[PDB]
Amino acid sequence: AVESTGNAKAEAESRAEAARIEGEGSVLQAKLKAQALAIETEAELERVK
Amino acid sequence: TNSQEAAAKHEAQRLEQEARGRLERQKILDQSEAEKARKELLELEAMSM
Repeated sequence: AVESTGNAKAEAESRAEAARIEGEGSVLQAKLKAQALAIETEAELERVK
Repeated sequence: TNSQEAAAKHEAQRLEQEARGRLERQKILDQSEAEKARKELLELEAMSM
């Protein structure tokens, strides 16, 4: 019981432990993407204006 | 002579029976403590994995 449940628990815990990292990284990259779209559409806005 | 031989045969057979039963119970016991140490090894293996 302790071996099998411990194994599956460690495995799924590793899964979530990774997923939170790519999640937060997705957040920071979402922020950089937000700035990118921001300044890009802003500078482009002068052109279309 | 067949009678005394039958007596010694039944006796030695019963003794070997009781003996193998003892050694068998000792086997199950040793398997039990081996199961204990194996369980601890499963714990360390669980945390390590």
